[PDB]
Amino acid sequence: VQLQESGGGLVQPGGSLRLSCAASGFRLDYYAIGWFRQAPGKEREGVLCISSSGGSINYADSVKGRFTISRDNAKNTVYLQMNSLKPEDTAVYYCGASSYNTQRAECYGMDYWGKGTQVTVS
Amino acid sequence: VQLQESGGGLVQAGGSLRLSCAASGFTLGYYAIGWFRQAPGKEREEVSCINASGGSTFYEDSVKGRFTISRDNAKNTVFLQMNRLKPEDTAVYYCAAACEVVAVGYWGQGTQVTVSA
Amino acid sequence: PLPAAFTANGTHLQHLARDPTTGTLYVGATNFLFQLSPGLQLEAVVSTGPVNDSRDCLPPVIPDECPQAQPTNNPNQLLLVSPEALVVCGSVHQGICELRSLGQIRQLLLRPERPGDTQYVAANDPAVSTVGLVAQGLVGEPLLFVGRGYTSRGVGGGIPPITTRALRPPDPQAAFSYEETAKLAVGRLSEYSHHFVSAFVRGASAYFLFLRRDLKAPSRAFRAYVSRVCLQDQHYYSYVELPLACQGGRYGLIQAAAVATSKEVARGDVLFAAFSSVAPGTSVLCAFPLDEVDQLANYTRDACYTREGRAENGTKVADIAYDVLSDCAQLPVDTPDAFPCGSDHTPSPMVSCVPLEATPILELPGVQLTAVAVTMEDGHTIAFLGDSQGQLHRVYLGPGRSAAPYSKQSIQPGSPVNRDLTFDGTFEHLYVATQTTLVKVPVAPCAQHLDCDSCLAHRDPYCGWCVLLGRCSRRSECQWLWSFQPELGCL
Ligand SMILES: *[C@@H]1O[C@H](CO)[C@@H](O)[C@H](O)[C@H]1NC(C)=O
Ligand SMILES: *[C@@H]1O[C@H](CO)[C@@H](O)[C@H](O)[C@H]1NC(C)=O
Ligand SMILES: *[C@@H]1O[C@H](CO)[C@@H](O)[C@H](O)[C@H]1NC(C)=O
Ligand SMILES: *[C@H]1O[C@H](CO)[C@@H](O)[C@H](O)[C@H]1NC(C)=O
Ligand SMILES: [Cl-]
Repeated sequence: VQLQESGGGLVQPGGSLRLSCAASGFRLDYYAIGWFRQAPGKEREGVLCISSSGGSINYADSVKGRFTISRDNAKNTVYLQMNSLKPEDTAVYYCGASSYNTQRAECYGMDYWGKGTQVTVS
Repeated sequence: VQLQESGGGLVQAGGSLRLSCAASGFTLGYYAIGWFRQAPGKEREEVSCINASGGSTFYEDSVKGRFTISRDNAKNTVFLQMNRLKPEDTAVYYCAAACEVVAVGYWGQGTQVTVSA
Repeated sequence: PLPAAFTANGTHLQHLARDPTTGTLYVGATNFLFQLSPGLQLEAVVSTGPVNDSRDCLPPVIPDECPQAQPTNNPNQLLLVSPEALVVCGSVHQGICELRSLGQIRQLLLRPERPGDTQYVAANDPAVSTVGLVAQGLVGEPLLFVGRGYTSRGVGGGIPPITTRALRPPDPQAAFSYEETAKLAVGRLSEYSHHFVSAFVRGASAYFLFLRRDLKAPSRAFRAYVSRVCLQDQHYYSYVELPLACQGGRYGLIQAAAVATSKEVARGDVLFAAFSSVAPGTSVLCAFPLDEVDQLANYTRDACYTREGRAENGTKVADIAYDVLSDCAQLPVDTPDAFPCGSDHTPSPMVSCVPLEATPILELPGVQLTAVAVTMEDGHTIAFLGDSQGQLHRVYLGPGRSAAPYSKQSIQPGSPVNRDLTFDGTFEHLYVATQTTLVKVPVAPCAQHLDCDSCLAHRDPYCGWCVLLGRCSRRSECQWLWSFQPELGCL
């Protein structure tokens, strides 16, 4: 059972970036998926979250209007579209799956995580 | 510890070919032994299967009627007699001490079988 | 007409346990433990998570000692009813357990204050299965047998795959621990890669079904095994394994199993096993008489005790299991009689080289089975089979026909059916669970059919047309015209 993020990089403010999270060893169909980030020296925090059906989405305040999330249950993949990036967005971005209240977009507790991918904004 | 395949080669469509899965330096156990093939650009697939006593044999529908599997305890070898060959039977052929692809944890190098029309 | 279902807002359901005295249902879910009436009405709820934890930290988890801690969900790993308590083990905190009151799950009976590495019971990874059973000791004390798959991304030495643990020891803070030799000693846990499917008690022994890799044979293959150990054997001297296969070795990966359960015989003596080509196509159902299991296990013990694990023709039929440095022996012929569960002079961890083989009683093309339940209605044998797409197949097995899949329904699309298929006390309903849904299915949907022609158009071994009453009904409510093989006609 594995989640693998990919697509990180180094952009300058105003840039865009698209991360992916691919699952292996299980099906994401009945799981909620969230994206988290942890900057050096600070604690991890939720960024975005989607329910199993995709009909419910929740955002952190600092990213509303800029980041979007979408899921593809057949490719076992979830995407995080990051727009209008800012230096405050520099962190390692993690993807996780939850078997808890999956009809909602809570994403408090998590079942599985990925190893993450680094995103740097000049 | 490991089985070795041999007997492959090139023939004409309609000819025969007997394959060999032999135990080098040990006796065949009571496990069922299966034959497999992997055509180029295709996933590995099952072909045949035989238990320890030789009482049970299984053939996939693609080879049922043409192939015959047998186990010789005195020679510590399982043979696959391949009759009425077709160009679609061109593949690398493998044998293992199991009859399902997903149960095998180690594969050998196989034997190449080419069939011209 | 009316149904009954239970859901938790999409929260996954892991395990299900029924109290045979009261009919109360206990449900283990992610971050929850539920107590339900026989009609699936909520009686009580306990929260079991989330918790700040890491599979690298040890309980108690001091937040300042675990800097890699993250909010972790707690899927249930073990849920068993014992005579005087409910046994609950989660995936968090190294798989520690606790006892709670039956009928009052909010009352904690026992949770040791500082568990040691001898009390890490269940698998601490929600993707790895834990199985268990509860039994009695020689003076009636409650014991817990656990089968646990490989996880190691945790701490200490790998927990043994099979252990025997005390539920009421002298010191309550030592509960759930195992004595030093009351376990299966295995070397390369990562390589054998145990995946447990089922566990059950028969006679005076405990049995486990599991997959593991056969490292000594060629091809490094996953195989199906059944194990047996004496309930009172505290050193696992009596341990023995047998490989299981079906259809001449074409099927060797077991997915789920069950014995027949009914009002008549509570636990039958034939093990119905589902095979599929899935590892961690067509499915088959095969039958393994438990007498044949004990017969081969007894022959394996005699051969390794007295003839160096070799048969009269000189053929190797048994050996020492796993990587234990030991050997079969030439003990006196009467050693099995004098020591049926072994001694410190007998070869222990034993494995049979000869497999137990069965023939398929049923084939299901394009279906991947995941759960099995079997019962008997008036001498006829009926199996309820769940698959990986969320469907529930009903099949007539014996004595006749046999290849009789007579019904199929969808419980939840694309969601595997849970192995814990449980019948109510009167075997009138089957509790069926997928990932996020628990449903109370009727075994005999007879009254749905109104006329004789309708009752006979939809053939069902439970159902048949009564003429004394205008009902299509079960046999044991009436002269009765069977829907499956009717004895007459219609008017
Ligand atoms: C589902 O959510 C509702 C609304 O928050 C809540 O009342 C109910 O307890 C939840 N059910 C379960 C089983 O958690
Ligand atoms: C196996 O041996 C035990 C003790 O030696 C005996 O009680 C049991 O009946 C035997 N079972 C079979 C199937 O022979
Ligand atoms: C030798 O005896 C064993 C006894 O179980 C039997 O299984 C085997 O077929 C016999 N012959 C061989 C092939 O060694
Ligand atoms: C849990 O532990 C982590 C790591 O020590 C800490 O960062 C976090 O704030 C804690 N979360 C709680 C107590 O909710
Ligand atoms: Cl072994």
